[PDB]
Amino acid sequence: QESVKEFLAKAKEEFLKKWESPSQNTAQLDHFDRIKTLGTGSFGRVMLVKHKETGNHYAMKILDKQKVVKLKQIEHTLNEKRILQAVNFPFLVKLEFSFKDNSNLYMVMEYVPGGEMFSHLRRIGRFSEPHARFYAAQIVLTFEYLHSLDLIYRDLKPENLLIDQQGYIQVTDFGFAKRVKGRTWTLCGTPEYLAPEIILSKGYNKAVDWWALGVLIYEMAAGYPPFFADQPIQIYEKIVSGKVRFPSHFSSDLKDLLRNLLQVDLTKRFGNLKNGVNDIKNHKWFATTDWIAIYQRKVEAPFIPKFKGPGDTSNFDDYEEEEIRVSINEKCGKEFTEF
Ligand SMILES: Oc1ccc2[nH]ccc2c1
Repeated sequence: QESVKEFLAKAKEEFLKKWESPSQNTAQLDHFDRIKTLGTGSFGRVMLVKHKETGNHYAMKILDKQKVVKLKQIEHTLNEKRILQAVNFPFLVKLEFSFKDNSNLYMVMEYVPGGEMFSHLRRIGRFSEPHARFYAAQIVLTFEYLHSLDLIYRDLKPENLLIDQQGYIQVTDFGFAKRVKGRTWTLCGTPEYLAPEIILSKGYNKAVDWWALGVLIYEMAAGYPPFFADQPIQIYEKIVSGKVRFPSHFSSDLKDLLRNLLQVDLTKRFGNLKNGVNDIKNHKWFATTDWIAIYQRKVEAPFIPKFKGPGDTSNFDDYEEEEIRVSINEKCGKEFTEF
């Protein structure tokens, strides 16, 4: 489909130019006011900030260099920033600035006030198939884009999908994203979403993203993921088993697509066959999807999140507000030279 071919060729050209000459050091911390903590983790946080001169709001991801090193995430954090500064797609959150200081790494991203898909899904219970399909189509196109650039995303889950002011998806958190020719081996992701070949410590490829899409679509339409249990090891046993149970309310088309995405044999899994993404795009479950209209954001969304303005934090939850401390001495300078 020459139109798609030429689109992806241009996309790769533009990505490669930025990939080979990454931007660095494009703002500093005291250009911003701190507003609110939007999320936390073992080695970083995300803050709502306001730029003091323009008044624009942003989501600032702050990574503690010493904790990144301790938790063996050095290459991953370098991956995240190098990839984010080089990509450009309607459903990827934009990196606006990055910089580092003696203690931390900073990625300043567009602020998406609608919150995580996770919150909306848990609030409503489950999405109707048209609603799930609207979001799934955006992920399909996003993975078509990323995979053409030799990128694997490796962290698809509802918490990483923000809903924007038009009700479209913005993918965030490229902490496990990686440029991979051939195979890669790192154990990473979230247990419920891991493909069998990750669990079994194999060399794996982009097929793991298509498996995760199967998990996401199931969870969106059912309200719960297909492989669920108290301990990860019990989850992993279900994932590798080759068995999935579908709610009776699922359409036959949905069940058929999901059996082909949740295919334990990665050599038979949709997205990893000779026809690539088109086995998914042409599946009957997507028969009502106008792929170009989705890309162009011309489809009316299933819902618009409720929020009062670009500074509204109501769709995110409350965390202890901790200091952003910057040591008087540089930490881990060598490890993060390229950031
Ligand atoms: O706009 C954004 C971007 C990344 C994020 N991570 C957590 C909240 C959040 C908001």
